Amino acid sequence: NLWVTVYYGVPVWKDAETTLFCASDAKAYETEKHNVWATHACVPTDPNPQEIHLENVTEEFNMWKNNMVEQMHTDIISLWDQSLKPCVKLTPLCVTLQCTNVTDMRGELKNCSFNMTTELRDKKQKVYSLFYRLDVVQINNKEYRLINCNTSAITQACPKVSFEPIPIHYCAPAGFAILKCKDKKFNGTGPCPSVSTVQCTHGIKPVVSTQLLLNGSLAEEEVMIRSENITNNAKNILVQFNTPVQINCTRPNNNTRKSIRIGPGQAFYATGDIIGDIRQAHCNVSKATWNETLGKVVKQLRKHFGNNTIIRFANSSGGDLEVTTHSFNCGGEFFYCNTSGLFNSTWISNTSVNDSITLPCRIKQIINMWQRIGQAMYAPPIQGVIRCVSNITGLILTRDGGSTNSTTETFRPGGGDMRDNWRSELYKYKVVKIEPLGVAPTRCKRR
Amino acid sequence: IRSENITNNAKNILVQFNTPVQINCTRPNNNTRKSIRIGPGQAFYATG
Amino acid sequence: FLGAAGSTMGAASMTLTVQARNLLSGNPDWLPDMTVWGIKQLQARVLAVERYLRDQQLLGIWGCSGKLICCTNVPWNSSWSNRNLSEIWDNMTWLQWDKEISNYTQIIYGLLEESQNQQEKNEQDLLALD
Amino acid sequence: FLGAAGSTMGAASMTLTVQARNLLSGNPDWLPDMTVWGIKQLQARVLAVERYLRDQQLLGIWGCSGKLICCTNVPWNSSWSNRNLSEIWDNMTWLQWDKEISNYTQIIYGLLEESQNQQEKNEQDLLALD
Amino acid sequence: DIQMTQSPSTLSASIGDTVRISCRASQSITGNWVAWYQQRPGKAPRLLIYRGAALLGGVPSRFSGSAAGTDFTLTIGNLQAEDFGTFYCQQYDTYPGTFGQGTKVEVKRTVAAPSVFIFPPSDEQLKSGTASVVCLLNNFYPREAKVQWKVDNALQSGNSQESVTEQDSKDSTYSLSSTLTLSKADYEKHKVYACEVTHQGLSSPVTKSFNR
Amino acid sequence: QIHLVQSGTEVKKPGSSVTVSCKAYGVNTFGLYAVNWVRQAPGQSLEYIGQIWRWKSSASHHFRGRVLISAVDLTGSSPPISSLEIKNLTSDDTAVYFCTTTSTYDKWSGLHHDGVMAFSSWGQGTLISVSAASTKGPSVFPLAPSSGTAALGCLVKDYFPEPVTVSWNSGALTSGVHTFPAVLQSSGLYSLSSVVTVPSTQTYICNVNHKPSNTKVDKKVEPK
Ligand SMILES: *[C@@H]1O[C@H](CO)[C@@H](O[C@@H]2O[C@H](CO)[C@@H](O[C@@H]3O[C@H](CO[C@H]4O[C@H](CO[C@H]5O[C@H](CO)[C@@H](O)[C@H](O)[C@@H]5O[C@H]5O[C@H](CO)[C@@H](O)[C@H](O)[C@@H]5O)[C@@H](O)[C@H](O[C@H]5O[C@H](CO)[C@@H](O)[C@H](O)[C@@H]5O[C@H]5O[C@H](CO)[C@@H](O)[C@H](O)[C@@H]5O)[C@@H]4O)[C@@H](O)[C@H](O[C@H]4O[C@H](CO)[C@@H](O)[C@H](O)[C@@H]4O[C@H]4O[C@H](CO)[C@@H](O)[C@H](O)[C@@H]4O[C@H]4O[C@H](CO)[C@@H](O)[C@H](O)[C@@H]4O)[C@@H]3O)[C@H](O)[C@H]2NC(C)=O)[C@H](O)[C@H]1NC(C)=O
Ligand SMILES: *[C@@H]1O[C@H](CO)[C@@H](O[C@@H]2O[C@H](CO)[C@@H](O[C@@H]3O[C@H](CO[C@H]4O[C@H](CO[C@H]5O[C@H](CO)[C@@H](O)[C@H](O)[C@@H]5O)[C@@H](O)[C@H](O[C@H]5O[C@H](CO)[C@@H](O)[C@H](O)[C@@H]5O)[C@@H]4O)[C@@H](O)[C@H](O[C@H]4O[C@H](CO)[C@@H](O)[C@H](O)[C@@H]4O[C@H]4O[C@H](CO)[C@@H](O)[C@H](O)[C@@H]4O)[C@@H]3O)[C@H](O)[C@H]2NC(C)=O)[C@H](O)[C@H]1NC(C)=O
Ligand SMILES: *[C@@H]1O[C@H](CO)[C@@H](O[C@@H]2O[C@H](CO)[C@@H](O[C@@H]3O[C@H](CO[C@H]4O[C@H](CO[C@H]5O[C@H](CO)[C@@H](O)[C@H](O)[C@@H]5O)[C@@H](O)[C@H](O[C@H]5O[C@H](CO)[C@@H](O)[C@H](O)[C@@H]5O)[C@@H]4O)[C@@H](O)[C@H](O[C@H]4O[C@H](CO)[C@@H](O)[C@H](O)[C@@H]4O[C@H]4O[C@H](CO)[C@@H](O)[C@H](O)[C@@H]4O)[C@@H]3O)[C@H](O)[C@H]2NC(C)=O)[C@H](O)[C@H]1NC(C)=O
Ligand SMILES: *[C@@H]1O[C@H](CO)[C@@H](O[C@@H]2O[C@H](CO)[C@@H](O[C@@H]3O[C@H](CO)[C@@H](O)[C@H](O[C@H]4O[C@H](CO)[C@@H](O)[C@H](O)[C@@H]4O[C@H]4O[C@H](CO)[C@@H](O)[C@H](O)[C@@H]4O)[C@@H]3O)[C@H](O)[C@H]2NC(C)=O)[C@H](O)[C@H]1NC(C)=O
Ligand SMILES: *[C@@H]1O[C@H](CO)[C@@H](O[C@@H]2O[C@H](CO)[C@@H](O[C@@H]3O[C@H](CO[C@H]4O[C@H](CO)[C@@H](O)[C@H](O)[C@@H]4O)[C@@H](O)[C@H](O[C@H]4O[C@H](CO)[C@@H](O)[C@H](O)[C@@H]4O)[C@@H]3O)[C@H](O)[C@H]2NC(C)=O)[C@H](O)[C@H]1NC(C)=O
Ligand SMILES: *[C@@H]1O[C@H](CO)[C@@H](O[C@@H]2O[C@H](CO)[C@@H](O[C@@H]3O[C@H](CO[C@H]4O[C@H](CO)[C@@H](O)[C@H](O)[C@@H]4O)[C@@H](O)[C@H](O)[C@@H]3O)[C@H](O)[C@H]2NC(C)=O)[C@H](O)[C@H]1NC(C)=O
Ligand SMILES: *[C@@H]1O[C@H](CO)[C@@H](O[C@@H]2O[C@H](CO)[C@@H](O[C@@H]3O[C@H](CO)[C@@H](O)[C@H](O)[C@@H]3O)[C@H](O)[C@H]2NC(C)=O)[C@H](O)[C@H]1NC(C)=O
Ligand SMILES: *[C@@H]1O[C@H](CO)[C@@H](O[C@@H]2O[C@H](CO)[C@@H](O[C@@H]3O[C@H](CO)[C@@H](O)[C@H](O)[C@@H]3O)[C@H](O)[C@H]2NC(C)=O)[C@H](O)[C@H]1NC(C)=O
Ligand SMILES: *[C@@H]1O[C@H](CO)[C@@H](O[C@@H]2O[C@H](CO)[C@@H](O)[C@H](O)[C@H]2NC(C)=O)[C@H](O)[C@H]1NC(C)=O
Ligand SMILES: *[C@@H]1O[C@H](CO)[C@@H](O[C@@H]2O[C@H](CO)[C@@H](O)[C@H](O)[C@H]2NC(C)=O)[C@H](O)[C@H]1NC(C)=O
Ligand SMILES: *[C@@H]1O[C@H](CO)[C@@H](O)[C@H](O)[C@H]1NC(C)=O
Repeated sequence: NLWVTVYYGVPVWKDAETTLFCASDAKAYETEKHNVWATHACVPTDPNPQEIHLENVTEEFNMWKNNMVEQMHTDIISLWDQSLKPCVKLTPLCVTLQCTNVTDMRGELKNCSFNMTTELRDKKQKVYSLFYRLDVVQINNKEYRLINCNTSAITQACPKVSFEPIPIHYCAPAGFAILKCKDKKFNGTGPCPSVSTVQCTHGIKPVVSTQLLLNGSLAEEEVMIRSENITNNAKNILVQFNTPVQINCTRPNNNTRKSIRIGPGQAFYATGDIIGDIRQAHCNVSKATWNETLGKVVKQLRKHFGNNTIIRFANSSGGDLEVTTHSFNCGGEFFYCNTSGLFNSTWISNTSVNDSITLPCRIKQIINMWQRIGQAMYAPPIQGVIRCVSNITGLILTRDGGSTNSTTETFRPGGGDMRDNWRSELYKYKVVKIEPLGVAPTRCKRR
Repeated sequence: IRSENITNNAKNILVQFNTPVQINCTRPNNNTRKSIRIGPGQAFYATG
Repeated sequence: FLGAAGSTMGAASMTLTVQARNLLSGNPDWLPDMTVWGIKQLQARVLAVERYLRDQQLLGIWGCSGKLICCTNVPWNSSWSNRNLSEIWDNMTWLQWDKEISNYTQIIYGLLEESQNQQEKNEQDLLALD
Repeated sequence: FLGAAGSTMGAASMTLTVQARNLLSGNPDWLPDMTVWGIKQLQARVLAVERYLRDQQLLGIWGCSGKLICCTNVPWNSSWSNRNLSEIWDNMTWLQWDKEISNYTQIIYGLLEESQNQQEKNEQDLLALD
Repeated sequence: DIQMTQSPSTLSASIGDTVRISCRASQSITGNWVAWYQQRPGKAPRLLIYRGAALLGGVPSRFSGSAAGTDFTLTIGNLQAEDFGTFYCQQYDTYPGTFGQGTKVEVKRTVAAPSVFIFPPSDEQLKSGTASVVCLLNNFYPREAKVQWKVDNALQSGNSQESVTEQDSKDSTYSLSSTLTLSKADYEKHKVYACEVTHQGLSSPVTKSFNR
Repeated sequence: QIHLVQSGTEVKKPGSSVTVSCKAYGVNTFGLYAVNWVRQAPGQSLEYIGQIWRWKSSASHHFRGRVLISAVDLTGSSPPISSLEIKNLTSDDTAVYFCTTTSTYDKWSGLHHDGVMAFSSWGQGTLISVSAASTKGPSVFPLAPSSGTAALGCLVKDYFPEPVTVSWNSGALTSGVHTFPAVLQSSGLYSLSSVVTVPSTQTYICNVNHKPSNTKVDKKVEPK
């Protein structure tokens, strides 16, 4: 009896992948400071982002299969190179370094004398600088060299731009949509009872860190435990905190900028003498706040590893510095902190057997993150003492393979892949494409 | 047989074969790569 | 905005206009662009208009020539989801609906462009002459 | 696909839909692009959509407002290819046809946009009031 | 509640042959929700085709499904050894899912007659108070066969059990046993015991008996 | 990859309660994977019992409320595990039970149809035999050839529980041997046979091993 009829705009979608753009909230642009991080031409965010809750809908999510992570990961990487392209390349810094021990703590800093090319190509320049032990390597008084020269080339980051993370909303173009999981407890896998849609994702700060998720999103009620394959010890375990952890990372060295001239037109910023406290970089964590969280977190692992079992914590096993330490950026400088003091504990079924704690941190200006070869970035010196306060919102953890599985299990800080850091904020999001065209049988026919 | 202007000797003459002709071109010199270092980061490949 | 996706097809016909609007047009719109990350905000919106005109051809070449809803002379085959009328709109949902028609979807498409607007417009030419 | 170009105009009306399809939409479609040779795969497809909307304006501003075939109130002038009806469709081909009309092509175009949809829609406004 | 009907219940087909196994549902299934499974003897059943024609990844191209209305059919071209077994059709169209009668795909080969042997009860068994006469069917083709028990030219009802081997790995043949369980008292009351078998292979009547 | 390992063979008496477990190896979670419990009657077809999907247990109108499907997700020491229970056991429940699952992440996959679905992954299977009987040793009897060619074999009757392994000359004679499957006698005891075809001296023997009853008894075969 009936007849076919074309309906346009029916609620039908399929899971797919597209190219997502950013959103800066149109305030980051007023923050200026010559293109901070991403925001330059960055899409300002709709003042009123729209979130529509879909009733009577259940959708299955997988955060580990999420494509927004891979795009974001490649975005930061592509973003990094574009920042270093217009800046000043440090290529003729491979000159011999004659170094000596700084005036305590086994001479971590080296005072190095070397020859340099001036604006003119005729006469050289005899000048000295100050490099960390991590930035230099001796070759056989004490003679050193740049640590990256044998591996690759090097370029200096511009002092105008800042590495300051700013909120970035990922949005989808026309024909696409972004799904948001509104449940309080979600491990990133399984069906999602309450699903809402948004044009733009929430504020996401691209904070690059290791062993500690900084400035991230808090969980709801109970703390969350996420892992790709849990019984598998080869897979990292992502944790989401309820309450934020106060962390202080400072640069207890009050410095000055040389701004030496290697012209014509170019000026390099050398690290001058340190005026102030003679100290190594340090990281503070309040003993009461970390413990309280630990007691709550260690109980969540027993929802899997069993009601009663012994959970012991320990510092990093070994590997690259990026893996073994907490790597991040504060005030433009890159800190590498020793977390061994926090991870020293042993817990009972519900319990573990002072007013403050500190963590030794190391500073490295010349870095290759993401296993990049051919390009090394030099972090420019900062005037004065740098102080920063951030939230610790989560961790990257790995389980040991030694078993004795039915006895006890030990967990250690993870590292490596930075996608996990983005999976922390993107677990509730996935990309689907909308299929508007539809057909239905009805009597109307046509004349 | 193809030519832009045939009677004209200034124009090249393009020919298309029926059966393919076997041709061998070899480099009867067994070589090695120096991979010398003119850094930082750059490496040139010299003929050893 | 997709709110009736969980609801029945009968209820999903009321908010139909909303999906048409938001889906159709999406301009942020920002002129600024750069050599890298400018090509990223381009490649996305260029694919948007390519996917769009792809849909619009079907609307024109079929018996619609207009948006939202339009009808046709193609009779509904029994072999295509033999059902009850109240079992479709009142008791069933679109996602659940498109699930079954997946086999006959390409067949119906042929009936719209060939059996109608190819043979209908020609029929119209023969009926408009007199 | 163009198969009836050698055939007569009468036979060329059956496959008309095929030409409309393939011509209309052309997406490979590949997202990847680079600074050079990415601009080459862009410049081509951008000119495609510019040439397309150029054609679509005529379809709308004329008495069509729809694709494929549509008719109009413009009377065929004798001075424009004075011919036999069977001498056009049955005995003649489109390429052979467009060859002669080349002089009157621009004249006819005026009759569609001005003499019709300018004066027809206004006529409609005067006829739809009562 | 859907009822799935398969035809035939079992079939004989050779290597290289094109095998067609049909199936019919108690009602019309649209959206083509139908599944075909393969089960080799002693192994768990494996999923082949879903949605009636949609073949699962890793399955050879020799298998083809077809789905129209109430009538469904699975087509297997170029039959091979590994394909032999029991197949089932299933509908997930509505709650709950229901399977078919099942279809046993059986190897084809020249019809082979069994070699029948009859074994009189052992001496130690007679002392137990029971006597079991065992009729034997050696390698034979096909599996379908008849074994009847005649005592002094009289049929016996009850107390009869038969056993069948799986189709042989190489010979592609079957072997059959027959067990007649009777007591000692009833055993002494009769003289001649006969085992009557009839099979497509014999081309002669077979009865194996013993005068004890 | 995906591996479904079920519990061992359960033999239970009527009126009791039975618990089988299904360990799903390779499965990230039961959230993206629906678990269906299906049984197969001996010599008969397959029957759908119930399922747990989106962590919601459900079952057919035959078994309503009488069949209970429970499952726990992936843990730190073992893969996701599901268990099926049947109380008020009867003699008709002797079917072979299979633990099955299907990938539900693909929303437009033909595998599933709103709770009712096909079954992608199959377990090893678990046989449940419901009978009131105690373990017993096998009785072995020789079958002597009278006289084309010749055939001789041994007869194993009345043993419990299954299985029993029958050999010839301690595995020396592997060819031409057809060991018939055990038949369930009306007495609730099993009986089977192993026969060998002989042409035309060697004086063969039977090797029978019944492990549950610990009886390795061996019988010979002499022609009358
Ligand atoms: C991520 O995330 C996510 C989210 O967040 C997650 O997810 C999750 O998961 C989990 C897992 O792990 C889960 O949990 C689970 O659940 C399940 C289910 O539950 C459900 O169901 C059930 C059953 O059902 C049935 O029945 C009923 C009665 O009642 C009814 O009603 C229904 O309906 C059904 O039925 C059906 O069917 C039939 C036939 O069959 C038919 O006829 C009808 O018609 C229908 O269809 C039930 O029961 C339940 O309920 C309960 O609960 C609830 C809550 O939950 C409530 O509400 C209710 O009321 C109840 O309650 C009660 O109980 C409970 C228990 O616990 C308590 O608590 C309370 O208090 C009360 O008492 C539901 O509905 C289940 O099953 C499971 O369970 C398991 O586990 C546990 C621990 O946890 C334990 O304890 C238990 O016991 C069990 O276990 C079992 O199993 C295993 C394995 O299989 C084994 O091994 C063991 O041993 C055991 O077994 C036992 O038992 C049994 C019985 O049961 C027997 O048989 C044997 O023999 C032995 O004895 C669990 O719970 C959850 O849910 C989820 N969540 C959500 C949200 O969803 C995941 O997981 C994550 N992941 C990661 C990796 O992390
Ligand atoms: C995510 O991470 C998780 C963990 O972090 C990963 O889980 C891992 O998944 C793999 C599957 O790829 C598992 O390996 C597989 O294990 C099964 C089961 O093995 C267990 O049970 C066996 C039987 O148990 C019953 O029987 C006994 C006897 O009655 C009873 O007592 C028991 O109670 C049970 O009822 C048992 O034999 C096994 O022991 C043997 O193996 C272990 C492990 O190596 C040894 O320690 C033992 O000493 C002993 O040797 C075990 O206890 C196996 O059956 C699988 O074997 C298949 O795959 C092999 C390749 O790995 C292959 O070589 C085999 O031949 C076999 O393949 C067979 O089966 C296939 C399927 O039917 C056929 O297609 C094939 O042709 C062949 O017939 C396999 O070894 C891991 O155990 C599991 N991890 C852990 C910690 O358990 C998961 O994979 C990850 N997933 C993703 C997506 O990331
Ligand atoms: C592709 O390549 C081909 C070859 O590879 C190119 O072909 C070349 O084309 C050019 C044309 O641009 C030719 O030049 C022209 O030749 C003609 C003809 O000349 C021949 O015949 C003349 C008469 O022959 C008849 O009469 C006698 C007497 O009764 C009989 O016996 C004969 O059998 C005939 O019946 C004869 O006079 C010519 O001889 C003279 O010229 C040759 C060549 O230079 C000398 O060797 C001789 O010694 C003798 O001097 C010849 O045999 C000419 O008529 C053309 O002259 C015009 O153009 C001149 C500029 O080049 C110009 O100065 C002249 O005034 C003349 O222009 C006149 O004619 C125009 C047209 O009507 C008027 O508009 C104009 O106002 C004026 O009135 C010219 O020389 C080449 O010969 C030819 N190549 C070869 C090898 O033959 C071709 O061009 C290429 N094309 C492309 C697209 O790449
Ligand atoms: C990382 O660094 C951050 C920032 O430094 C730390 O967070 C700060 O922690 C400190 C101490 O834990 C806290 O300081 C107090 O804040 C109170 C308000 O919240 C102040 O009222 C208080 O001031 C009193 O004490 C000081 C020292 O004793 C006095 O110098 C001061 O004058 C105050 O005394 C007055 O008040 C009393 C009555 O209470 C009155 O009798 C007196 O007359 C006088 O009026 C402290 O300064 C900061 O508030 C914290 N900051 C934030 C942002 O939370 C964090 O602990 C560090 N983490 C680690 C691990 O080191
Ligand atoms: C995790 O999140 C925390 C909190 O968001 C981040 O901490 C931020 O750190 C940045 C520095 O990297 C801070 O930026 C600083 O802002 C200060 C305040 O600016 C206001 O006040 C001045 C008046 O003093 C106004 O003129 C101005 O318009 C603002 O309204 C500045 O004083 C700072 O400048 C000084 O410090 C930097 C280095 O820190 C030097 O380079 C400067 O030369 C100068 O000495 C600086 O601009 C920011 O304010 C902090 N947040 C908050 C809320 O205070 C963490 O950095 C982040 N973690 C990571 C890894 O990024
Ligand atoms: C009703 O519509 C259904 C729409 O899904 C049809 O299902 C599709 O049917 C075709 C028919 O052959 C299948 O084609 C085969 O696909 C397999 C596997 O393809 C999928 O899996 C691989 C392996 O991971 C993956 O890489 C692919 O992207 C596919 O998603 C191939 O191996 C074969 O060579 C062959 O191409 C489709 O796979 C199947 N499923 C889809 C498209 O998701 C169904 O057949 C229709 N019913 C009838 C009766 O026609
Ligand atoms: C590690 O976490 C534990 C909690 O699990 C912290 O124990 C806390 O210790 C303080 C004392 O230093 C307790 O305060 C006490 O409160 C009671 C009740 O008001 C009062 O009688 C005492 O005089 C004292 O003020 C506090 O209650 C207790 N926490 C809990 C939850 O009971 C511990 O402080 C943490 N680690 C460190 C660094 O102390
Ligand atoms: C893991 O953490 C525990 C707890 O902080 C560490 O125990 C600490 O060990 C030091 C010794 O190196 C203790 O110092 C001692 O203090 C007492 C009391 O004043 C004094 O009598 C001793 O002479 C010595 O100075 C320290 O007190 C102790 N911590 C506590 C809370 O008592 C342990 O060393 C850490 N393990 C590793 C491997 O880092
Ligand atoms: C690092 O070494 C340089 C010398 O290479 C020091 O600079 C000298 O400082 C003394 C002060 O004691 C002056 O008398 C010299 O004239 C300086 N020489 C040059 C070349 O600058 C420098 O002081 C050392 N590091 C610091 C600043 O403590
Ligand atoms: C990070 O912290 C740990 C723990 O304090 C340090 O381990 C010390 O290592 C030195 C040798 O370098 C030993 O002499 C000490 O006994 C160790 N301390 C303890 C408590 O065992 C470690 O050195 C720190 N930093 C690095 C880079 O390893
Ligand atoms: C300087 O300190 C380093 C420690 O890094 C030590 O190895 C070296 O011997 C010291 N040099 C002198 C001259 O004392």
